[PDB]
Amino acid sequence: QNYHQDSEAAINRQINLELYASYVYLSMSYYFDRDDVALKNFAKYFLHQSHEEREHAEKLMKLQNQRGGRIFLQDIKKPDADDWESGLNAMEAALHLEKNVNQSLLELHKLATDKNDPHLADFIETHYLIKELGCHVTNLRKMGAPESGLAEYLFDKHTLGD
Amino acid sequence: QNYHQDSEAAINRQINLELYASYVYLSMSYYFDRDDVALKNFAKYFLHQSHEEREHAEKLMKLQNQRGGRIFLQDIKKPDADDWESGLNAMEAALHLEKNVNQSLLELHKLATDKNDPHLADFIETHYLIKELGCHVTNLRKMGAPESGLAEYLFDKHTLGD
Amino acid sequence: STSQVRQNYHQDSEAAINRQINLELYASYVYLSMSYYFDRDDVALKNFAKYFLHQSHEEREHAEKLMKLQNQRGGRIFLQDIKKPDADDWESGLNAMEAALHLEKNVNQSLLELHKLATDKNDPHLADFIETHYLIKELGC
Amino acid sequence: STSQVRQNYHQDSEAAINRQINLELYASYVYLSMSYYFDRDDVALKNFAKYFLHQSHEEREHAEKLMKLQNQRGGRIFLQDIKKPDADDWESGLNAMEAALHLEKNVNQSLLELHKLATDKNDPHLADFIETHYLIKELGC
Amino acid sequence: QNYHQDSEAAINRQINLELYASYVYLSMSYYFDRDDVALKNFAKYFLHQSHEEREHAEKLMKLQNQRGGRIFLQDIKKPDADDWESGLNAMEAALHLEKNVNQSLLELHKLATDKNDPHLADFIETHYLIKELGCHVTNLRKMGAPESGLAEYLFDKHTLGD
Amino acid sequence: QNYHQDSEAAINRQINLELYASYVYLSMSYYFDRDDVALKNFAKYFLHQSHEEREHAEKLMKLQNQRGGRIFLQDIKKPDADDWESGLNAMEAALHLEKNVNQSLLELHKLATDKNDPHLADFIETHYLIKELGCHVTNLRKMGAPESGLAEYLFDKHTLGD
Ligand SMILES: [Fe+3]
Ligand SMILES: [Fe+3]
Ligand SMILES: [Fe+3]
Ligand SMILES: [Fe+3]
Repeated sequence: QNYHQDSEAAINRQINLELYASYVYLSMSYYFDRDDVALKNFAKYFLHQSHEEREHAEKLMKLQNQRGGRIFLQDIKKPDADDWESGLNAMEAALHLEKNVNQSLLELHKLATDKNDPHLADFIETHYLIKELGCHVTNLRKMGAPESGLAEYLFDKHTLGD
Repeated sequence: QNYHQDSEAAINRQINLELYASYVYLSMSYYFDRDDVALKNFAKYFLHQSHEEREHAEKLMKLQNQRGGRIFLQDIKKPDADDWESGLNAMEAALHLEKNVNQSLLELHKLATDKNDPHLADFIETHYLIKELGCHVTNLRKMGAPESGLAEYLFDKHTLGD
Repeated sequence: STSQVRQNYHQDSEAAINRQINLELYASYVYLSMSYYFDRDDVALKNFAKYFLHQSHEEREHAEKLMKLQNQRGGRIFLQDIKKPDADDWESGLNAMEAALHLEKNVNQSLLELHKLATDKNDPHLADFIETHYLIKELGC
Repeated sequence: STSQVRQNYHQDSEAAINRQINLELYASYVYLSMSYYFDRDDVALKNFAKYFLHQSHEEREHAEKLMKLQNQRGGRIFLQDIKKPDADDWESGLNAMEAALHLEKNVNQSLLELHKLATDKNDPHLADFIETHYLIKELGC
Repeated sequence: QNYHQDSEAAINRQINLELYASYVYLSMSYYFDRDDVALKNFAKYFLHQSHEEREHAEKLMKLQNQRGGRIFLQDIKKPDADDWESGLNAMEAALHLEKNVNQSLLELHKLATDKNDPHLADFIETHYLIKELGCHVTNLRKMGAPESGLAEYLFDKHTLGD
Repeated sequence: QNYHQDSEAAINRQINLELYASYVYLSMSYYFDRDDVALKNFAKYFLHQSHEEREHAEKLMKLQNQRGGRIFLQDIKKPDADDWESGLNAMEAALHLEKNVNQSLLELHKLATDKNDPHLADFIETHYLIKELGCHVTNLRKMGAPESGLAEYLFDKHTLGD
């Protein structure tokens, strides 16, 4: 039976995807920490996200062990950008990223379903950050970002500062 | 005497008008809940209004029973819009709506007066939301709405967020 | 066009949530009618007035959760007329319970067809939402 | 021949109570099957095991009250086979809730046809018994 | 409308029927108080019944007043027997009597129903003593009554003495 | 190995036998609840028995699950009688029934023994009701049952009423 082989390879792919995502948020957080960007709450938002995604990876690592599989780590690739350009662009990038992480998470779930396997730690993690990142994107665009730096300043103070 | 017949038909029309209004505010509230609109306090404002107007309907239903009339329900028609376009337009629409609900409420009152009938639950509900909706409309227009999305963002944070 | 947050949300699922919203609003209307019938002095059954007013507010609260879900998933809410509740009398407290039976009967059945649809389309998010929403409607406290 | 206590108890009412007794026994059987399914180590849903065992004992207790009524009115109990519950698996906890839905659906509908029958035959004793028995099944605590 | 006239005549017939029944149980009770019958618990059973049936009459008298009708009393006829012959025969007679009282009680109920009138004090009093009197009859016959005086002695001690 | 297949079929047969027995006692209990039989303690005796036999079935259902077998239910057949004729005959029928249930229970035990399998929930349930039902049968016959209805009346009061 190919299943426990597929099942642990999928979990292993997902572990690397979550560590990758944690790495992207870390990169974004400290971009807003730069003196020429200097948006403190944009930096806190992404840093907190960075820690949540590392927690997702550890949860899947605990899960791989509980199912008797073998954790197989890979390189954590660098993000696609060093310069994230703007708070709008970073939120757009976080939205794209979460969608892709979620898509590979549906496939993990469609593997344990579609092979009759309850015990799907997935049922807690799915789809909640996506709408929030989309709302952030929407509000920044309506305010005039990224051309308007006043928009991102005030979004940092009013939405992400609460 | 035609009166108790007119009196309960009027109360019955008003019940449906209040349920209709509650339905409009519900529609507006969840329009601002959309990810491509994403104004949380606009959505809370209209939702709270939606519940107040349902309370008005129930008060008139209790009143119809206390006067020995018969409650006669009708279809609650859908609002005129699915897309309310902007926070300004929705406030303008709420203002138009409250004026029309109030006008049919004066006629209910000019029926119990003008036919010598105290016991007018109306004397508590009349004219208070209208000036507030007008002030909201005025402030949004002065700020630059609806072309300026910065205006509605800040109005949401500063006026409706208090 | 398409919502920027939409992902794995079938157009049939979106349309079925929109149908379920109107059903729950309708259920709220029907329970409200019953509640103010038992409030009549003809009838004066306060226990049944009290209980159908509570069910009216619960059904309307369930509709709003379905509306919240539609937006969270990037679907678009399309509201329709809430049809009048069909009978203004309800006669006895047991003839009302019978009407409430066929109504809760069709609302819960609609939720189970929603669950089958979410399953056929491999939408675990939708399925899990419908499941708990259904167990909630059915197993209070 | 005829019971010395029988009075105003139509032969159709007697036969319908005998049908309802078997239905409630059957409902008790079906709930018991479900309960020990969720007790399997495959499944291990103790909340659903606990709840369907309680419904099994309630349905069997309701059958005995119908049997008590049949004797109080001078009818004669005639028992039939309790048919096996149809499916031994039940798959998921929600596919069981769906089966429980159609079952409670048909049991309650049978009680309402019993009430209509008691009304057509001017049996206020029977009608009032079915009414409270029905509100009890439906409004616990 | 003939109804309030029929409704109070029915209540008036029922009042006299309950007083009649109370009179029959009184007669039976003190028959078992005779030295040549001498069954103390048969006498307590019927006496208690005698008081319950007087309470039924008073309940219907209170009801007639609450409905704005007029109480119209009649002669309370003597029972059909002075000598009730045996404990079996008296129980058989009580069974026949309760059935007849119940039958005129269904007609009272089929008058307020069948003329759409809730407020039927009847819904508390109907059919409960009948099965008990039938069980008593059954047990006495199976024991050997009325030829066997041992049967009625022991029934008095064991069933009616508890 | 045929064993776990035989072992769960036997448990499955026994489950249906206990539910069957519970059904027989239920039928007997409410026969003595009839107004023309009217023996209250005969009805309590069999009803209590009816509940004990349902508990036996559930114990074997719990056991089937603990052993990793599959519960396979069948029709619960109706008892052989609607009219149980007399308290003597019902006790005789209960005695015959318990003997047959016990015989299929020895075979269940001679299957786990005779195939070296401790873990025999049987060791708690075997042979205790049989002697009691036989004593009841003996006493009723000596008293004059079933021709004598005095006998069953007094047995109900003195033996089953304690
Ligand atoms: Fe993640
Ligand atoms: Fe209003
Ligand atoms: Fe009476
Ligand atoms: Fe047993």
